[PDB]
Amino acid sequence: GGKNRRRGKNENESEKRELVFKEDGQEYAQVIKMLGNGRLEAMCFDGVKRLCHIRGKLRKKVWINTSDIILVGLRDYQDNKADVILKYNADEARSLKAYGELPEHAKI
Amino acid sequence: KKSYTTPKKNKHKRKKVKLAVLKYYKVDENGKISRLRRECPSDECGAGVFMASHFDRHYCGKCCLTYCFNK
RNA sequence: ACACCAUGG
RNA sequence: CGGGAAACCAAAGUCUUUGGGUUCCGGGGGGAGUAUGGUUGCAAAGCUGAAACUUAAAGGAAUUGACGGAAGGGCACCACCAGGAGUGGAGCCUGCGGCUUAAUUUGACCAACACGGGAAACCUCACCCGGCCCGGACACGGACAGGAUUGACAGAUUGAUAGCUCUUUCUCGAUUCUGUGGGUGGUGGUGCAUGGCCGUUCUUAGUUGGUGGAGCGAUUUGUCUGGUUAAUUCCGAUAACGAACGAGACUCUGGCAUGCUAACUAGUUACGCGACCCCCGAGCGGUCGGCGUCCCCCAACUUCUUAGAGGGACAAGUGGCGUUCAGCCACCCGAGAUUGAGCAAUAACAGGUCUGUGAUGCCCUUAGAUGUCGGGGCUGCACGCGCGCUACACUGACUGGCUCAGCGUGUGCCUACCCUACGCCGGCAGGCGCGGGUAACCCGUUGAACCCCAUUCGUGAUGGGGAUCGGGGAUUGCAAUUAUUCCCCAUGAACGAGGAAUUCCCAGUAAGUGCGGGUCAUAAGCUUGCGUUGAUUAAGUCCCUGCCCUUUGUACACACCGCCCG
RNA sequence: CCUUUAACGAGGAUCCAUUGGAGGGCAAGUCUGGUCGCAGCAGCCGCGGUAAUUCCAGCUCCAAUAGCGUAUAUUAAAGUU
RNA sequence: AGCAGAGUGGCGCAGCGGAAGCGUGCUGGGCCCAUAACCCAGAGGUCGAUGGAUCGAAACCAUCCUCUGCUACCA
Ligand SMILES: [Mg+2]
Ligand SMILES: [Mg+2]
Ligand SMILES: [Mg+2]
Ligand SMILES: [Mg+2]
Ligand SMILES: [Mg+2]
Ligand SMILES: [Mg+2]
Ligand SMILES: [Mg+2]
Ligand SMILES: [Mg+2]
Ligand SMILES: [Mg+2]
Ligand SMILES: [Mg+2]
Ligand SMILES: [Mg+2]
Ligand SMILES: [Mg+2]
Ligand SMILES: [Mg+2]
Ligand SMILES: [Mg+2]
Ligand SMILES: [Mg+2]
Ligand SMILES: [Mg+2]
Ligand SMILES: [Mg+2]
Ligand SMILES: [Mg+2]
Ligand SMILES: [Mg+2]
Ligand SMILES: [Mg+2]
Ligand SMILES: [Mg+2]
Ligand SMILES: [Mg+2]
Ligand SMILES: [Mg+2]
Ligand SMILES: [Mg+2]
Ligand SMILES: [Mg+2]
Ligand SMILES: [Mg+2]
Ligand SMILES: [Mg+2]
Ligand SMILES: [Mg+2]
Ligand SMILES: [Mg+2]
Ligand SMILES: [Mg+2]
Ligand SMILES: [Mg+2]
Ligand SMILES: [Mg+2]
Ligand SMILES: [Mg+2]
Ligand SMILES: [Mg+2]
Ligand SMILES: [Mg+2]
Ligand SMILES: [Mg+2]
Ligand SMILES: [Mg+2]
Ligand SMILES: [Mg+2]
Ligand SMILES: [Mg+2]
Ligand SMILES: [Mg+2]
Ligand SMILES: [Mg+2]
Ligand SMILES: [Mg+2]
Ligand SMILES: [Mg+2]
Ligand SMILES: [Mg+2]
Ligand SMILES: [Mg+2]
Ligand SMILES: [Mg+2]
Ligand SMILES: [Mg+2]
Ligand SMILES: [Mg+2]
Ligand SMILES: [Mg+2]
Ligand SMILES: [Mg+2]
Ligand SMILES: [Mg+2]
Ligand SMILES: [Mg+2]
Ligand SMILES: [Mg+2]
Ligand SMILES: [Mg+2]
Ligand SMILES: [Mg+2]
Ligand SMILES: [Mg+2]
Ligand SMILES: [Mg+2]
Ligand SMILES: [Mg+2]
Ligand SMILES: [Mg+2]
Ligand SMILES: [Mg+2]
Ligand SMILES: [Mg+2]
Ligand SMILES: [Mg+2]
Repeated sequence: GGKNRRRGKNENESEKRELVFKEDGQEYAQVIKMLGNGRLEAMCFDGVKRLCHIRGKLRKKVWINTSDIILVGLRDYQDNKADVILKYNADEARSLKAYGELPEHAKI
Repeated sequence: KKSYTTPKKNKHKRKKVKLAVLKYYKVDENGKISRLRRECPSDECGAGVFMASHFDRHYCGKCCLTYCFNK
């Protein structure tokens, strides 16, 4: 959306992108619905819904709309909470679907 | 400008086959020399360099683009 | 002797 | 007077030099005038009235900006008015998005999109797919003169005649090679780490300090009520005086000199001429004349050409309007009474550029390279957008005839190529042969196009238009397929003046028209300059979009693209 | 126990001083590695998003010192009863 | 089963014989720094089916079918 905002790091888009997979204590998820205060309802691609929080690094720099693939890092002590670490675009989401990463219950 | 991936064959160079230094002459007697391979009749060559004993071929390493005898 | 004119990564 | 944070106040004064008498009442912002108890009232409601919890500020006066669907005065065809040509609609060219792909390299979103001189066949070249190379200084250590190390013929192998690798074994000679450190290169990353340059705010009139004055201070005056100007240009007024920058002045350019300087690398005239030609005139045809980029002059000159020095315009003269000041309008004289550009301030922007640089910090890679050769791409096509070229015909198309320019460039050092006359050959593009020019000398008196004068067409998507496509011929080049460019016969699409919107422009200007430079072995629908024909409409305003100055309001200051309530 | 006393009892490597901090308030480093809005720090203002003076450590330095830090009650600062 | 009304652009509809549009939805442009509002253009039709009259119809007539409202409600 256009604005007088020529300031700030101007343009962070490219036709190249490289995949990032899961790690220790780190799962995928699908955004169930949007809440306020930067919070979010999600759903891990296997079990719990695990309400999530958009971390300080992603705030207003990479937007997250409802019903998209995301990579969240689970908390050890708590269970129902997690922090949104990365977002997966449509092509990369379908790529993960091809590599068999996500149990194909949610589609793009 | 991206990194290289694992190859299939990569190998750099031959290893300069280590033949013995010099055994191109034999004596019938001390001061009666014999020569196994012929010296090359070339003008640029100083008539002191030898030829390969390459039966079906005769190859002078100095003239590296010509003067090969086929028998 | 006065039509409409809301909002902001 | 004195007080106060100040706005302001003869009281809000007589206050750290603190005490005339007395009642009510406040203690950071919310929760909240809420819950609960009491009391009053017919009701609505009044009076009294907490706490848990929460938070680093809420708030007051004044200052400087920015903003206002606030007011006053001005201003700009990147604003309008009156108009012109249009663009948006059509075909094609070119750039950007999207899609597709091994890759379709990438920057930039008024102030991106014919912009990066970015018209890419190779190269360029950063992308994709393969293949050689080291051009890895230097230090140390290791091996090494029956010897480190180099290069290569033949068959296989490979796009390849890369000894690349493999079989085989000649040749070179301390230059290498191995290992550890360390360098080196990079059109690799970051323009939000930078220099420099450029663009833009911002084409307008704006900016700043020294001493003095006002305020506790941020700040303010100087820098202005008013008139004037294109202008913070001047006149004046004056708690300011004297100054600096920008404007102006300045430089190039266009208009004028029958005055000066002086010219076969420029000309004129004259006749010396001489010659051709025609009577075209008196005449005979001769003499006199008429045409000449036909030939000469150690003829005379500088009008036309060239280029130097000076001159010339100053609102100077005259009439109105002006506090008779600064200045404005009109007119005579005149080549002209208002040519066009270059240069340009303080402060700033996370504007663009690491892909102009042997400018550059840090990070990355560095021999299986992100430092070279062959092949493909940057041009791929359901679609969206930008700058443009050609048209929609009779104020025209076609075919002949006639007659006029100006700004330029031209033989290259590495780098190998320049501009062409004239003869011949070919329908044409083009070929062969011989000359001139390093240039006011040759192409060249630059026979340019539109325009001018006559033919054929006749309102019919037609002889308008020239897309798309078939077949053939040339040139440049190492190589033309995905047609480089050019020529010839043929095929003959949309398009009958363009919706909502929107761009540029005041006089030799808009528009029509062709010609040079840039890139260029080949090549402009681009851009940068030049001439040629040459209008309609204005002499205004602040309505729309913005800009400048003053007064005013503000809960804004990341500055209205702000803040903020349920 | 102290005091008085014999005999042993020190070379600094042990007969080895700690507790807090080094942006400001507030005395003391823009030293070097690691992390990269995470971990954490921070009474308050505030530090951390790949060149951290504040985080984790090493070195150096500052304060009081056989003591120093923290939670709470309370007094002065408070002319904020 | 019956009465009445209707059958037209994806959807609501207008259209008293000289014959296809309106309002909404859909897609693309415009306007704006940008989004909504607003402006423009485009796409999409067996006028329910079958015959007949008429010089000619989507319209008039006849038969059938399909929706909606209301009673009938019916071995
Ligand atoms: Mg608005
Ligand atoms: Mg809203
Ligand atoms: Mg809101
Ligand atoms: Mg905002
Ligand atoms: Mg009183
Ligand atoms: Mg008193
Ligand atoms: Mg209170
Ligand atoms: Mg009360
Ligand atoms: Mg009560
Ligand atoms: Mg805070
Ligand atoms: Mg205020
Ligand atoms: Mg103010
Ligand atoms: Mg006004
Ligand atoms: Mg004007
Ligand atoms: Mg107009
Ligand atoms: Mg046109
Ligand atoms: Mg072309
Ligand atoms: Mg492309
Ligand atoms: Mg501008
Ligand atoms: Mg080309
Ligand atoms: Mg190429
Ligand atoms: Mg370097
Ligand atoms: Mg470089
Ligand atoms: Mg910049
Ligand atoms: Mg810069
Ligand atoms: Mg002063
Ligand atoms: Mg003072
Ligand atoms: Mg001032
Ligand atoms: Mg004026
Ligand atoms: Mg004066
Ligand atoms: Mg002065
Ligand atoms: Mg006068
Ligand atoms: Mg005159
Ligand atoms: Mg001028
Ligand atoms: Mg300036
Ligand atoms: Mg640069
Ligand atoms: Mg750099
Ligand atoms: Mg470039
Ligand atoms: Mg090279
Ligand atoms: Mg290549
Ligand atoms: Mg291109
Ligand atoms: Mg342009
Ligand atoms: Mg034309
Ligand atoms: Mg041109
Ligand atoms: Mg040329
Ligand atoms: Mg050219
Ligand atoms: Mg260009
Ligand atoms: Mg405009
Ligand atoms: Mg002004
Ligand atoms: Mg004000
Ligand atoms: Mg504020
Ligand atoms: Mg607003
Ligand atoms: Mg809200
Ligand atoms: Mg005791
Ligand atoms: Mg310590
Ligand atoms: Mg500490
Ligand atoms: Mg430390
Ligand atoms: Mg401190
Ligand atoms: Mg200190
Ligand atoms: Mg670090
Ligand atoms: Mg550090
Ligand atoms: Mg106390």
